[PDB]
Amino acid sequence: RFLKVKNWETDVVLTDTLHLKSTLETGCTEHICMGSIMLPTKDQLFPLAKEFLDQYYSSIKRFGSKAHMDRLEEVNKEIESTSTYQLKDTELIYGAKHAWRNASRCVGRIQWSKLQVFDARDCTTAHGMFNYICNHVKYATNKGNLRSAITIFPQRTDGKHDFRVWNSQLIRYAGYKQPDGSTLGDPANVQFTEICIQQGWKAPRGRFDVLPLLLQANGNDPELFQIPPELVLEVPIRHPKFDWFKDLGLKWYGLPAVSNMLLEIGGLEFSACPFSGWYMGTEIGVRDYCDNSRYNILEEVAKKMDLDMRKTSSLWKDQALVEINIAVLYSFQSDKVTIVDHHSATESFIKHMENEYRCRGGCPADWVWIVPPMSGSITPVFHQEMLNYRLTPSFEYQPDPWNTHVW
Amino acid sequence: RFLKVKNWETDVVLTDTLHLKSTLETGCTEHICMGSIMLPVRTKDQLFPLAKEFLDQYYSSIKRFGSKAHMDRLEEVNKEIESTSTYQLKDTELIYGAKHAWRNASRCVGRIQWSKLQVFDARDCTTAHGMFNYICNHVKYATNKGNLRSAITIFPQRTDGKHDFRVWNSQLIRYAGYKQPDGSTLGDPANVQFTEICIQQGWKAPRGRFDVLPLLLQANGNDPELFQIPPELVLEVPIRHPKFDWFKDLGLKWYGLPAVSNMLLEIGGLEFSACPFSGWYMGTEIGVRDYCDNSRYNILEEVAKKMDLDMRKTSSLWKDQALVEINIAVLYSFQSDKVTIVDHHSATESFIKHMENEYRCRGGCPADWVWIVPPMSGSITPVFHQEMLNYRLTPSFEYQPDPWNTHVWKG
Ligand code: HEM
Ligand code: HEM
Ligand SMILES: N#Cc1cccc(CNCCc2ccnc(-n3ccnc3)n2)c1
Ligand SMILES: N#Cc1cccc(CNCCc2ccnc(-n3ccnc3)n2)c1
Ligand SMILES: C[C@H](O)[C@H](O)[C@H]1CNc2nc(N)[nH]c(=O)c2N1
Ligand SMILES: C[C@H](O)[C@H](O)[C@H]1CNc2nc(N)[nH]c(=O)c2N1
Ligand SMILES: [Zn+2]
Repeated sequence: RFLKVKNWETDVVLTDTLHLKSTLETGCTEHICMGSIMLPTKDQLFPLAKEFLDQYYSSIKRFGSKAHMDRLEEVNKEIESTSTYQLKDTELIYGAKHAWRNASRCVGRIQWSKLQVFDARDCTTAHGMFNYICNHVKYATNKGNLRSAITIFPQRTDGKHDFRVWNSQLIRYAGYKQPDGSTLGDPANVQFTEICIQQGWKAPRGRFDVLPLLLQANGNDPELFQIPPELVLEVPIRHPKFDWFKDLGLKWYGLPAVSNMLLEIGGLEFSACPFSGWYMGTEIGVRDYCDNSRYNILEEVAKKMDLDMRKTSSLWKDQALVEINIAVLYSFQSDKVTIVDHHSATESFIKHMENEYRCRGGCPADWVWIVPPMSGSITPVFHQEMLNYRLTPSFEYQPDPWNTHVW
Repeated sequence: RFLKVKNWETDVVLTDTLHLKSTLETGCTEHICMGSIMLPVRTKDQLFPLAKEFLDQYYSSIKRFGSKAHMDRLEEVNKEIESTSTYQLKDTELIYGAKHAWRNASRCVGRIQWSKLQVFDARDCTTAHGMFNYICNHVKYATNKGNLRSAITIFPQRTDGKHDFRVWNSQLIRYAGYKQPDGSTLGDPANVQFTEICIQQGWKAPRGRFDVLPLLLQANGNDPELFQIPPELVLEVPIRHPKFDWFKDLGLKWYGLPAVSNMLLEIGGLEFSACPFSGWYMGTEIGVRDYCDNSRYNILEEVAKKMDLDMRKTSSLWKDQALVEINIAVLYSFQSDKVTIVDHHSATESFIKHMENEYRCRGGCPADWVWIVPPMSGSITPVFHQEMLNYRLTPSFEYQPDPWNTHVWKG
């Protein structure tokens, strides 16, 4: 039960002890591996709080202290009285940093302890939510010198007064269904772009329209707000070699900000906790641009490159894929917006694994998600065995609000 | 139980009932997934139910379940087991077994071809010389002057684990690797240890960059013997690029026949420790892994230089750019010489169809996403977007230890 992980390129072996702490289930069994599957009371609450405070207090070298036992009693009483409890600012920050640290699908976790935590638990309205988000966006963007941040809205109570950001990311481009069956803009957001328009939103109906924010506070109906454009940093995409690339008329946004996840800390649930870091190049160039159910531009680019598209054997797609990804990197770098290529990021994740195994006894990791969607085996993470397991505090998926909301 | 898998690019949802027939363990638990872990003398006590399970399958496949022929066969096997401690498969059962082991091989993307497998029965073999002969015939038949045919040669099964037949080579055809005293490496670094063994065993090495290794062959538990495959039986392809003329001057070539020879084949509880099989290459096996892995020939540098790429920063994606051209050259060279090969787009696409068909006809298709997804351009192949369930069915191909670590030397 003391598992080893091997890097097959370096023969480096690491021993994993951290997994023994894990409590939540993987979805796997002894008979079947589900590693490639995308989606996996008062009496419940106190042991959860206890486990968290124990590790919090251990992390600061006061395990078993008076202050430890005291915080424990104090929280125990508040749960017994209120049926919930409130985190101290220090515990909140710790919890958030550790949810990131525990995110087995995030390749950028080497940065985990440098997170800026915005406490938004005093928020009561969607306008208030918008204000906190504009502040997050402006701060995180930092004129292109990106800084990791999370903003944390009030925790769930009854489940009918949830704070929710309806957007999947704070900044995304619209998707419109044409009359000729086609799709203009981002196909992933066709449904959300629909709801925004359903709720008002004058759609410019372009290829790249910044979606409006759709914010839900205390379980009320959601409200539309438009992010000040001067806060949405965007990058025109050109190639350092192909002058015609400019004329594809592509661009992307600089701030990658996940807004639809649920943050769990010491048994408490934060249903609205948008966070942001900075892009790995492939997220945009490989997935956003070249995924078939997304912008799917491969053909158009290969046309422009005059490649033999008559046989898959020519690897025309691969050739275009590389150039596109070159362009993305080049463009962000030229405009001074933070970005990391898949080589640097995976190399840094390897060193991070080394660090975590050394100081924590392990690092949960999802190989299926960690390995970049291009050039897999020429990145070191490919040759790195990884153990996947769920530690708390965590970021979890949660249902889309429009399927759930008592509208 | 019933399990659903979803393709996130097509929304196609498939239902798996087949995983219920799985008996062997995966390595995972409710609390840990070991899906990325590379690697995660039998008594009459356990053997008959293993026999029966296999015989029940086989007779179901031929639509004779519960027949007198089925029942008599069970009876015959049971009697032979308790009298002799083991049993022999009929030719029909062996062929079925070998094909289904391939069919059940969750790490093989080439399984659309599973039913077209040429089975050579080498169970009458007694000596290494005999093994060489069988293996030569296999290579000649499988190669077929470039028009490759999938085949497997099956040597006698294990008895007491002291008389194992083994092919010591990891593949029937592979290049030698030589560690130089300066730390550098000549040839294929993956083969340094094995190359050293052959040399110790008496192989006179030419010490080049592409020396075809000798066969090191073990029959009946005896010490292994060296043989040289007749060079005219080894089809090789010089690698060139369709636009880049300096590419041929890299001096690269590869062999045409990919043949795994170190695995163990299990059928009805019987263990076949020598069972070399061969298909044909997916281009990335060579162009990406063989040529570009840092721990292999590792040509990215030399290629990128000759391409005059900006090699100063990784952000230029010079490595990615070179990798593509190399894989273009490998596919080009094989097609030009009419030697069977398949690109990663074509092969993954066929696998999806195979998979869909297996779910409908068989109730599932065990697959290892980690291995099925090609080592370049992953998400522009449809397998990246396919949820897959991994589980173990028998008959099966299993890993076994390297014979030099276990062999008892007669002297
Ligand atoms: C700062 C640099 C960062 C980099 C380079 C980075 C990189 C990535 C990448 C490439 C993915 C895969 C996303 C996908 O394929 O959909 C990912 C996922 C994820 N990241 Fe990060 N990230 C960063 C910051 C953060 C921060 C600040 C947090 C939280 C505080 C975070 C938490 C997560 C989580 C929970 C996932 C899984 C998302 C999902 O399952 O959909 N990351 N990250
Ligand atoms: C006909 C063309 C075939 C193609 C294109 C193909 C493709 C592949 C590829 C790309 C791999 C991954 C190898 C690696 O990355 O190390 C693989 C693995 C495997 N294949 Fe095939 N294959 C073919 C035929 C066969 C045949 C004839 C058999 C057996 C009768 C077979 C059984 C297996 C097994 C057992 C593995 C796992 C190997 C391991 O774990 O080391 N395949 N296949
Ligand atoms: N549910 C769901 C679900 C399934 C597959 C992918 C998805 C998107 N995952 C996040 C993608 C994304 C976008 C922008 N930014 C970031 N990001 C930023 C820092 N770390 C990740 N991540 C969600
Ligand atoms: N143990 C082990 C282990 C770890 C990584 C790669 C490995 C080789 N896997 C097979 C490679 C290979 C070579 C030639 N041919 C084929 N081949 C033929 C048909 N299907 C695959 N496969 C073994
Ligand atoms: C089916 C498969 O699990 C799915 O396509 C996964 C594969 N790996 C991934 N990896 C990352 N980083 N992001 C993803 O969306 C996915 N999708
Ligand atoms: C650690 C990791 O599982 C290992 O590098 C695997 C990844 N996927 C693979 N996939 C294939 N086809 N072949 C391999 O050798 C590997 N190696
Ligand atoms: Zn698993």
